[PDB]
Amino acid sequence: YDLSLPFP
Amino acid sequence: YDLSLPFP
Amino acid sequence: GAMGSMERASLIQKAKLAEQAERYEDMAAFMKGAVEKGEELSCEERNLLSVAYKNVVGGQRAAWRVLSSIEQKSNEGPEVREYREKVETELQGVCDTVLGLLDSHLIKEAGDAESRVFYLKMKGDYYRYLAEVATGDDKKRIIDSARSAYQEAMDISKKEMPPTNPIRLGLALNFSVFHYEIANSPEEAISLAKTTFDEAMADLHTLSEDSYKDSTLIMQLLRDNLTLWT
Amino acid sequence: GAMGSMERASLIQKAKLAEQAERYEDMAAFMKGAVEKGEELSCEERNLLSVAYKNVVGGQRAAWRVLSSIEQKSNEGPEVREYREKVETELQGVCDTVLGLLDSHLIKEAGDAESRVFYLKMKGDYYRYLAEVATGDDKKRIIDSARSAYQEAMDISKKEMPPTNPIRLGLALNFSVFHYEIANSPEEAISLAKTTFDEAMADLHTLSEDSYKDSTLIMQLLRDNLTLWT
Ligand SMILES: [Cl-]
Ligand SMILES: [Cl-]
Ligand SMILES: [Mg+2]
Ligand SMILES: [Mg+2]
Ligand SMILES: [Mg+2]
Ligand SMILES: [Mg+2]
Ligand SMILES: [Mg+2]
Ligand SMILES: [Mg+2]
Repeated sequence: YDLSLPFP
Repeated sequence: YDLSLPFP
Repeated sequence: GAMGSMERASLIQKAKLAEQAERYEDMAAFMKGAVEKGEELSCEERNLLSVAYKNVVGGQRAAWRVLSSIEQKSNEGPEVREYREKVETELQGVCDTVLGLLDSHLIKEAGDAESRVFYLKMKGDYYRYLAEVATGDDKKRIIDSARSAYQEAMDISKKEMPPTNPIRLGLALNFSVFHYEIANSPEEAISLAKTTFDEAMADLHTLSEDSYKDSTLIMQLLRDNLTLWT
Repeated sequence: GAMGSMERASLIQKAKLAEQAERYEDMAAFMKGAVEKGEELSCEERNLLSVAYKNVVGGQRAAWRVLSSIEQKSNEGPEVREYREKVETELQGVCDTVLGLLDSHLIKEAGDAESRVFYLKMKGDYYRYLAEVATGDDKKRIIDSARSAYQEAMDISKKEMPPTNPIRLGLALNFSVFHYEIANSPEEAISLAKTTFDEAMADLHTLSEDSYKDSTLIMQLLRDNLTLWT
């Protein structure tokens, strides 16, 4: 977690 | 607001 | 309610897990279920109840302020008013729920000063949150209900608790905020915060290291408001 | 549903207000209502739908991790498992709701690359969130569903979008994270992030000031993961 895109 | 006790 | 089939002890345990998970709506539902078991609450349990609803209503109050501000700018379609009203109604419902729990029957059965002052302070707090969103006629009665609850709590705390007692200090802080923010009485707010601070200062010498830390923390909050107000 | 009686435009307006108020469950309900009007979503509307559910599921994922960690420590009463299961089921329900909206009928009607890639990336994302909490047999099928959605999105984005396109970049970032965190394929994760970064770097010279800012922001996220992984 927390590695992905932080917005759409 | 935000002047009151910040915990119980 | 929906928690009727769960053990009291399981509700308390899950309230604590919900707190760790920052799931405050769940936490409030668990603590509501615990109150509805009908037994009195311990000191730890009272604080779990208050933490839960404080966080729920705190989110609602923050949202209501954002929407009310947009609505007031909008008046310098019905959607902003509708949605502000929706959030307001939800906020009022949470406050009514908390006040219902205090009235059924936490305050009635609270005989010790630490529990009765805690609950009466909560009653003042949640009437105060109702007052923040109230307007006409209702606002006057809600304000008086808040005042009456705080005043009874104050009377008990001055008779039964030392002036450094953190429950007493937190009640004085919030009653002072009531005077300043709700009741249009800034001079009473300042007088109450100053007298509270000064009387606690003079009692600090009696306190252990840990009690000293707890009392001075709230004294600093009183000082912070006095600095803002004077 | 409950939003059936509200105008599409009113739902979109209220979704925007709910975003400003940080009322993301409301925002998701409003955007769900808008999708269920049956018309396609604009670029702005797609992003409102995604912001809403990302925040809802993000809270659930954070809570699930806290509870799963407490549960695993607990195994070095049934309450921790029960409450973790409750949150897990709620998380799965949100993911199923999002996947339902994409399947009824956002993806089917999405013909342009910008919309179809966006929705297929979302489908991969929400299967990925299901995979984070899945265990046996189901986990394999969920992982393959995530992979298939991301792969179709990748195929379209490489044919139809420039290598600096922020939708393409964000999809590559998330597919790379899928490889690393879900599919036990760190080398594929690294290869995909590096090739994506390098191909975007070589196209930056074509970009306006504002497009440059958008693309380099996501390139930095790719770099951040590469630094963590290598
Ligand atoms: Cl509304
Ligand atoms: Cl539970
Ligand atoms: Mg029992
Ligand atoms: Mg109203
Ligand atoms: Mg004066
Ligand atoms: Mg219409
Ligand atoms: Mg399960
Ligand atoms: Mg290697």
